[PDB]
Amino acid sequence: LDQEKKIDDDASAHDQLLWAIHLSGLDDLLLFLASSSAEEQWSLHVLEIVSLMFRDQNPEQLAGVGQGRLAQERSADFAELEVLRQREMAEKKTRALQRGNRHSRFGGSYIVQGLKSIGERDLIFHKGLHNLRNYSSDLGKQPKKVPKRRQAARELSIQRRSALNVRLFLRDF
Amino acid sequence: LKDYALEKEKVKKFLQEFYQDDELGKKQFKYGNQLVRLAHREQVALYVDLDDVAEDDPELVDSICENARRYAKLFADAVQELLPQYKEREVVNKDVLDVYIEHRLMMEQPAELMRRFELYFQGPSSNKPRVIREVRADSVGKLVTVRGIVTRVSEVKPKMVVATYTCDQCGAETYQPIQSPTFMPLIMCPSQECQTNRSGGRLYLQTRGSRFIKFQEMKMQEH
Ligand SMILES: [Zn+2]
Repeated sequence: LDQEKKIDDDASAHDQLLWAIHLSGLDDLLLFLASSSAEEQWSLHVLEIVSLMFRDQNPEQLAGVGQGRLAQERSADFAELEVLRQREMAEKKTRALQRGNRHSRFGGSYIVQGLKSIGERDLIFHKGLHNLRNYSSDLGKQPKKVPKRRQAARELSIQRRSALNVRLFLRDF
Repeated sequence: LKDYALEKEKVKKFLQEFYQDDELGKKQFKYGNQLVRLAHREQVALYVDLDDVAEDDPELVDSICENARRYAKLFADAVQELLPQYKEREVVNKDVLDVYIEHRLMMEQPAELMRRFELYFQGPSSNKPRVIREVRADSVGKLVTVRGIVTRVSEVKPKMVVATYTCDQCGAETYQPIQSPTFMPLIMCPSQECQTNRSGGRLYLQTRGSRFIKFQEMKMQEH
Protein backbone atom coordinates (compact mmCIF):
# COMPACT_ATOMS: atom_id res chain seq x y z
CA LEU A 1 0.00 0.00 0.00
CA ASP A 2 3.04 2.27 0.53
CA GLN A 3 3.90 1.73 -3.16
CA GLU A 4 0.31 2.05 -4.45
CA LYS A 5 -0.88 5.02 -2.25
CA LYS A 6 -4.37 4.68 -3.81
CA ILE A 7 -7.51 6.57 -2.71
CA ASP A 8 -10.47 4.66 -1.22
CA ASP A 9 -12.86 2.87 -3.66
CA ASP A 10 -9.94 2.34 -6.10
CA ALA A 11 -8.70 -1.23 -6.68
CA SER A 12 -5.38 -2.38 -5.18
CA ALA A 13 -3.47 -5.39 -6.52
CA HIS A 14 -5.33 -7.57 -4.00
CA ASP A 15 -8.67 -6.06 -5.11
CA GLN A 16 -8.02 -6.61 -8.83
CA LEU A 17 -6.88 -10.20 -8.21
CA LEU A 18 -9.95 -10.83 -6.03
CA TRP A 19 -12.20 -9.49 -8.80
CA ALA A 20 -10.39 -11.86 -11.18
CA ILE A 21 -11.28 -14.77 -8.86
CA HIS A 22 -14.95 -13.82 -9.25
CA LEU A 23 -14.60 -13.28 -13.02
CA SER A 24 -13.04 -16.76 -13.37
CA GLY A 25 -15.77 -18.44 -11.31
CA LEU A 26 -13.11 -19.99 -9.06
CA ASP A 27 -15.10 -18.86 -5.99
CA ASP A 28 -17.83 -21.43 -6.76
CA LEU A 29 -15.33 -24.24 -6.20
CA LEU A 30 -14.45 -22.79 -2.78
CA LEU A 31 -18.13 -22.95 -1.80
CA PHE A 32 -18.41 -26.51 -3.16
CA LEU A 33 -15.34 -27.62 -1.19
CA ALA A 34 -16.61 -25.89 1.96
CA SER A 35 -20.15 -27.34 1.64
CA SER A 36 -19.28 -30.94 0.58
CA SER A 37 -18.79 -33.22 3.61
CA ALA A 38 -16.25 -35.69 2.14
CA GLU A 39 -13.91 -32.82 1.11
CA GLU A 40 -13.08 -32.05 4.79
CA GLN A 41 -9.32 -32.44 4.15
CA TRP A 42 -9.55 -29.51 1.70
CA SER A 43 -11.89 -27.43 3.93
CA LEU A 44 -8.96 -26.53 6.21
CA HIS A 45 -7.20 -24.99 3.18
CA VAL A 46 -10.40 -23.24 2.03
CA LEU A 47 -10.56 -21.53 5.45
CA GLU A 48 -7.15 -19.96 4.78
CA ILE A 49 -8.18 -18.97 1.23
CA VAL A 50 -11.42 -17.28 2.35
CA SER A 51 -9.81 -15.56 5.34
CA LEU A 52 -7.04 -14.25 3.08
CA MET A 53 -9.60 -12.72 0.70
CA PHE A 54 -11.72 -10.64 3.14
CA ARG A 55 -8.88 -8.96 5.15
CA ASP A 56 -9.53 -5.33 4.06
CA GLN A 57 -13.33 -5.26 4.77
CA ASN A 58 -14.83 -5.37 8.27
CA PRO A 59 -18.17 -7.28 8.38
CA GLU A 60 -20.28 -4.42 9.84
CA GLN A 61 -19.56 -1.89 7.09
CA LEU A 62 -19.69 -4.71 4.52
CA ALA A 63 -23.21 -5.61 5.69
CA GLY A 64 -24.04 -1.89 5.34
CA VAL A 65 -23.58 -1.71 1.53
CA GLY A 66 -26.41 -1.26 -1.04
CA GLN A 67 -27.09 -0.06 -4.59
CA GLY A 68 -27.71 3.58 -3.53
CA ARG A 69 -24.16 3.99 -2.15
CA LEU A 70 -23.08 6.12 -5.17
CA ALA A 71 -25.13 9.24 -4.29
CA GLN A 72 -24.46 8.64 -0.59
CA GLU A 73 -20.66 8.76 -0.99
CA ARG A 74 -20.85 11.71 -3.44
CA SER A 75 -22.95 13.92 -1.13
CA ALA A 76 -21.09 12.86 2.03
CA ASP A 77 -17.70 13.66 0.46
CA PHE A 78 -18.82 17.20 -0.40
CA ALA A 79 -19.90 17.63 3.25
CA GLU A 80 -16.59 16.24 4.59
CA LEU A 81 -14.58 18.58 2.36
CA GLU A 82 -16.72 21.49 3.61
CA VAL A 83 -16.12 20.84 7.32
CA LEU A 84 -12.38 20.25 6.71
CA ARG A 85 -12.03 23.65 5.00
CA GLN A 86 -14.06 25.33 7.77
CA ARG A 87 -11.83 23.91 10.53
CA GLU A 88 -8.63 25.16 8.86
CA MET A 89 -10.18 28.65 8.47
CA ALA A 90 -11.13 28.87 12.16
CA GLU A 91 -7.71 27.77 13.42
CA LYS A 92 -5.96 30.24 11.10
CA LYS A 93 -7.99 33.15 12.46
CA THR A 94 -7.19 32.29 16.10
CA ARG A 95 -3.47 32.33 15.27
CA ALA A 96 -3.87 35.57 13.29
CA LEU A 97 -5.46 37.35 16.26
CA GLN A 98 -2.84 36.01 18.69
CA ARG A 99 0.00 37.49 16.60
CA GLY A 100 0.63 41.23 16.74
CA ASN A 101 -0.14 43.41 13.73
CA ARG A 102 3.24 45.23 13.34
CA HIS A 103 6.20 43.44 11.67
CA SER A 104 8.59 41.06 13.47
CA ARG A 105 11.40 43.68 13.96
CA PHE A 106 9.17 46.37 15.56
CA GLY A 107 10.60 45.47 19.02
CA GLY A 108 9.83 46.67 22.55
CA SER A 109 10.48 45.30 26.06
CA TYR A 110 8.48 45.00 29.31
CA ILE A 111 9.21 44.22 32.98
CA VAL A 112 6.61 42.08 34.82
CA GLN A 113 6.80 44.01 38.09
CA GLY A 114 6.72 41.69 41.12
CA LEU A 115 7.03 38.42 39.14
CA LYS A 116 10.48 37.17 40.14
CA SER A 117 12.73 35.15 37.81
CA ILE A 118 14.59 31.94 38.53
CA GLY A 119 17.11 34.59 39.55
CA GLU A 120 16.95 37.25 42.20
CA ARG A 121 15.00 39.87 40.16
CA ASP A 122 11.83 40.50 38.14
CA LEU A 123 11.25 38.90 34.73
CA ILE A 124 12.13 40.88 31.57
CA PHE A 125 9.77 40.07 28.67
CA HIS A 126 10.97 40.64 25.08
CA LYS A 127 8.00 39.40 23.01
CA GLY A 128 4.89 41.19 21.76
CA LEU A 129 2.31 42.66 24.14
CA HIS A 130 -0.55 40.43 22.91
CA ASN A 131 1.32 37.25 23.91
CA LEU A 132 0.85 37.96 27.64
CA ARG A 133 -2.90 37.21 27.31
CA ASN A 134 -2.18 33.42 27.33
CA TYR A 135 1.32 33.30 28.84
CA SER A 136 3.11 30.17 30.05
CA SER A 137 6.87 30.31 30.57
CA ASP A 138 7.56 26.92 28.93
CA LEU A 139 6.50 28.19 25.45
CA GLY A 140 10.13 28.78 24.40
CA LYS A 141 11.41 25.28 25.22
CA GLN A 142 12.08 22.38 22.85
CA PRO A 143 10.79 18.89 23.83
CA LYS A 144 12.94 16.34 25.65
CA LYS A 145 14.86 14.03 23.27
CA VAL A 146 13.78 10.42 24.00
CA PRO A 147 16.22 7.46 23.82
CA LYS A 148 15.86 5.04 20.89
CA ARG A 149 14.71 2.09 23.04
CA ARG A 150 12.34 4.28 25.14
CA GLN A 151 9.71 4.65 22.36
CA ALA A 152 6.29 2.99 22.71
CA ALA A 153 4.57 0.62 20.26
CA ARG A 154 2.71 1.88 17.17
CA GLU A 155 0.34 0.64 14.45
CA LEU A 156 1.73 -0.63 11.13
CA SER A 157 -1.77 -0.57 9.50
CA ILE A 158 -4.60 1.81 8.42
CA GLN A 159 -8.36 1.58 7.59
CA ARG A 160 -9.44 1.27 3.91
CA ARG A 161 -12.37 0.50 1.57
CA SER A 162 -12.22 -1.47 -1.70
CA ALA A 163 -14.03 -0.71 -4.98
CA LEU A 164 -17.84 -0.92 -4.86
CA ASN A 165 -17.88 -3.85 -7.35
CA VAL A 166 -15.54 -5.81 -5.04
CA ARG A 167 -17.59 -4.82 -1.96
CA LEU A 168 -20.79 -6.12 -3.59
CA PHE A 169 -19.15 -9.39 -4.69
CA LEU A 170 -17.66 -9.96 -1.22
CA ARG A 171 -21.05 -9.31 0.38
CA ASP A 172 -22.69 -11.91 -1.90
CA PHE A 173 -19.96 -14.50 -1.22
CA LEU B 1 58.96 53.41 33.12
CA LYS B 2 57.29 55.98 35.39
CA ASP B 3 54.85 55.10 38.16
CA TYR B 4 51.59 56.34 36.67
CA ALA B 5 50.08 56.55 40.18
CA LEU B 6 52.60 59.27 41.09
CA GLU B 7 51.87 60.94 37.75
CA LYS B 8 48.14 60.79 38.54
CA GLU B 9 48.75 62.60 41.82
CA LYS B 10 50.87 65.21 40.02
CA VAL B 11 48.06 65.79 37.49
CA LYS B 12 45.56 66.11 40.36
CA LYS B 13 47.87 68.66 41.98
CA PHE B 14 47.94 70.67 38.74
CA LEU B 15 44.13 70.67 38.49
CA GLN B 16 43.70 71.49 42.20
CA GLU B 17 46.31 74.26 42.48
CA PHE B 18 46.77 75.97 39.09
CA TYR B 19 45.57 79.55 38.57
CA GLN B 20 46.49 81.50 35.43
CA ASP B 21 46.26 84.88 37.19
CA ASP B 22 42.78 84.39 35.84
CA GLU B 23 39.58 86.43 35.74
CA LEU B 24 41.48 89.72 35.31
CA GLY B 25 44.11 88.72 37.87
CA LYS B 26 41.63 87.68 40.58
CA LYS B 27 43.19 84.15 40.70
CA GLN B 28 39.95 82.17 40.43
CA PHE B 29 41.65 78.85 39.39
CA LYS B 30 40.31 78.23 35.84
CA TYR B 31 40.40 74.41 35.99
CA GLY B 32 38.66 74.35 39.38
CA ASN B 33 35.85 76.49 37.96
CA GLN B 34 35.69 74.16 34.94
CA LEU B 35 35.40 71.15 37.25
CA VAL B 36 32.41 72.79 38.97
CA ARG B 37 30.71 73.29 35.59
CA LEU B 38 31.52 69.71 34.57
CA ALA B 39 30.19 68.30 37.86
CA HIS B 40 26.89 70.19 37.40
CA ARG B 41 26.65 68.95 33.74
CA GLU B 42 26.78 72.52 32.37
CA GLN B 43 29.55 71.59 29.88
CA VAL B 44 30.84 68.43 28.13
CA ALA B 45 34.39 68.85 26.71
CA LEU B 46 37.47 70.16 28.59
CA TYR B 47 40.52 71.46 26.66
CA VAL B 48 43.59 71.25 28.92
CA ASP B 49 46.29 73.68 27.72
CA LEU B 50 49.88 72.43 27.76
CA ASP B 51 51.26 75.97 28.09
CA ASP B 52 49.69 76.04 31.56
CA VAL B 53 51.41 72.76 32.47
CA ALA B 54 54.74 74.17 31.25
CA GLU B 55 54.66 76.84 33.99
CA ASP B 56 55.07 74.12 36.66
CA ASP B 57 56.69 71.10 34.98
CA PRO B 58 58.18 71.20 31.44
CA GLU B 59 59.32 67.59 31.88
CA LEU B 60 55.63 66.66 32.18
CA VAL B 61 54.95 68.48 28.89
CA ASP B 62 57.75 66.50 27.22
CA SER B 63 56.34 63.32 28.79
CA ILE B 64 52.95 64.12 27.24
CA CYS B 65 54.19 65.03 23.75
CA GLU B 66 55.58 61.49 23.21
CA ASN B 67 53.14 58.58 23.78
CA ALA B 68 50.22 61.03 24.22
CA ARG B 69 47.61 58.24 24.46
CA ARG B 70 48.74 57.20 27.98
CA TYR B 71 48.34 60.75 29.26
CA ALA B 72 44.93 61.10 27.61
CA LYS B 73 43.68 58.13 29.66
CA LEU B 74 45.52 59.36 32.78
CA PHE B 75 44.02 62.87 32.72
CA ALA B 76 40.53 61.46 32.07
CA ASP B 77 40.73 59.20 35.15
CA ALA B 78 42.10 62.06 37.30
CA VAL B 79 39.18 64.30 36.30
CA GLN B 80 36.68 61.53 37.10
CA GLU B 81 38.20 61.01 40.57
CA LEU B 82 38.14 64.75 41.39
CA LEU B 83 34.65 65.57 40.02
CA PRO B 84 32.55 64.81 43.20
CA GLN B 85 34.61 67.27 45.28
CA TYR B 86 33.48 70.19 43.07
CA LYS B 87 29.84 69.03 43.10
CA GLU B 88 27.44 70.71 45.53
CA ARG B 89 24.05 70.45 43.62
CA GLU B 90 21.64 67.74 42.33
CA VAL B 91 21.05 67.84 38.53
CA VAL B 92 17.61 67.44 36.88
CA ASN B 93 16.89 64.24 34.89
CA LYS B 94 16.94 65.15 31.16
CA ASP B 95 17.99 62.14 28.98
CA VAL B 96 16.48 58.68 28.26
CA LEU B 97 19.97 57.12 28.33
CA ASP B 98 20.44 58.60 31.78
CA VAL B 99 16.93 57.42 32.77
CA TYR B 100 18.23 53.90 32.14
CA ILE B 101 21.35 54.69 34.22
CA GLU B 102 19.09 56.04 37.00
CA HIS B 103 17.06 52.83 36.92
CA ARG B 104 20.32 50.85 37.04
CA LEU B 105 21.39 52.81 40.14
CA MET B 106 17.97 52.34 41.77
CA MET B 107 18.17 48.58 41.12
CA GLU B 108 21.80 48.28 42.29
CA GLN B 109 21.62 50.31 45.52
CA PRO B 110 31.71 49.78 34.34
CA ALA B 111 32.72 53.42 34.81
CA GLU B 112 33.12 53.95 31.02
CA LEU B 113 29.31 53.94 30.66
CA MET B 114 28.92 56.79 33.21
CA ARG B 115 31.87 58.94 32.01
CA ARG B 116 29.88 61.73 30.27
CA PHE B 117 32.74 64.17 29.49
CA GLU B 118 35.52 64.57 26.89
CA LEU B 119 39.16 65.56 27.50
CA TYR B 120 41.48 67.04 24.83
CA PHE B 121 44.92 68.71 24.65
CA GLN B 122 45.69 72.17 23.22
CA GLY B 123 49.18 72.00 21.75
CA PRO B 124 52.17 73.79 23.32
CA SER B 125 53.07 77.10 21.68
CA SER B 126 56.63 75.79 21.04
CA ASN B 127 55.41 73.39 18.32
CA LYS B 128 55.33 75.01 14.87
CA PRO B 129 52.93 73.45 12.30
CA ARG B 130 54.30 70.76 9.99
CA VAL B 131 53.28 70.31 6.37
CA ILE B 132 51.57 67.01 5.42
CA ARG B 133 54.87 65.91 3.78
CA GLU B 134 56.95 66.25 7.00
CA VAL B 135 54.83 63.93 9.20
CA ARG B 136 57.16 60.94 8.65
CA ALA B 137 57.14 57.57 10.46
CA ASP B 138 59.33 58.80 13.35
CA SER B 139 56.23 60.71 14.62
CA VAL B 140 53.97 57.63 15.19
CA GLY B 141 52.19 57.98 18.55
CA LYS B 142 53.45 61.55 19.17
CA LEU B 143 51.39 64.74 19.47
CA VAL B 144 51.59 66.73 16.19
CA THR B 145 50.28 69.92 14.56
CA VAL B 146 49.44 70.04 10.82
CA ARG B 147 48.25 72.72 8.34
CA GLY B 148 46.28 72.32 5.09
CA ILE B 149 43.00 72.66 3.13
CA VAL B 150 39.89 70.51 3.65
CA THR B 151 38.61 68.59 0.58
CA ARG B 152 35.72 66.33 1.75
CA VAL B 153 33.56 65.73 4.85
CA SER B 154 30.97 63.02 5.68
CA GLU B 155 27.67 63.36 7.54
CA VAL B 156 27.58 62.74 11.30
CA LYS B 157 27.13 59.02 12.16
CA PRO B 158 26.47 57.28 15.53
CA LYS B 159 29.59 55.42 16.73
CA MET B 160 29.18 52.62 19.30
CA VAL B 161 31.15 52.94 22.60
CA VAL B 162 29.67 50.35 25.04
CA ALA B 163 26.97 47.76 24.27
CA THR B 164 24.22 46.76 26.75
CA TYR B 165 22.40 43.40 26.60
CA THR B 166 19.45 41.91 28.51
CA CYS B 167 18.79 38.23 29.28
CA ASP B 168 15.40 36.65 28.59
CA GLN B 169 15.46 34.21 31.55
CA CYS B 170 17.39 35.57 34.55
CA GLY B 171 16.52 39.27 34.12
CA ALA B 172 20.14 40.45 34.43
CA GLU B 173 22.16 42.79 32.18
CA THR B 174 25.68 42.63 30.69
CA TYR B 175 28.18 45.18 29.30
CA GLN B 176 30.82 45.10 26.53
CA PRO B 177 33.22 48.08 26.02
CA ILE B 178 34.34 48.76 22.42
CA GLN B 179 37.77 50.09 21.36
CA SER B 180 38.85 48.54 18.01
CA PRO B 181 37.25 49.60 14.67
CA THR B 182 35.32 46.26 14.68
CA PHE B 183 33.97 43.86 17.32
CA MET B 184 31.98 40.62 17.70
CA PRO B 185 28.68 40.61 19.71
CA LEU B 186 27.61 38.29 22.55
CA ILE B 187 25.00 35.51 22.16
CA MET B 188 24.22 33.43 25.30
CA CYS B 189 24.01 34.41 28.96
CA PRO B 190 27.23 34.10 31.06
CA SER B 191 25.54 34.61 34.46
CA GLN B 192 26.05 31.90 37.08
CA GLU B 193 22.39 30.87 37.42
CA CYS B 194 21.90 30.36 33.67
CA GLN B 195 25.30 28.67 33.35
CA THR B 196 24.92 26.27 36.29
CA ASN B 197 21.41 25.27 35.19
CA ARG B 198 22.45 25.32 31.46
CA SER B 199 19.06 26.94 30.84
CA GLY B 200 20.08 28.43 27.47
CA GLY B 201 18.75 31.98 27.74
CA ARG B 202 19.64 34.34 24.87
CA LEU B 203 20.92 37.95 24.93
CA TYR B 204 19.04 40.87 23.30
CA LEU B 205 20.93 44.13 22.58
CA GLN B 206 19.34 47.39 23.86
CA THR B 207 19.80 50.64 21.88
CA ARG B 208 18.00 52.37 24.79
CA GLY B 209 20.86 51.46 27.20
CA SER B 210 24.07 51.39 25.14
CA ARG B 211 26.23 54.52 24.67
CA PHE B 212 26.89 56.30 21.32
CA ILE B 213 29.10 59.27 20.23
CA LYS B 214 28.99 61.67 17.23
CA PHE B 215 31.55 60.57 14.59
CA GLN B 216 32.62 62.19 11.30
CA GLU B 217 35.36 61.54 8.69
CA MET B 218 37.40 64.18 6.82
CA LYS B 219 40.29 64.64 4.32
CA MET B 220 42.93 67.41 4.21
CA GLN B 221 45.39 68.35 1.40
CA GLU B 222 48.66 70.28 0.87
CA HIS B 223 48.72 73.92 -0.19
ZN1 LIG C 1 20.68 34.86 32.04
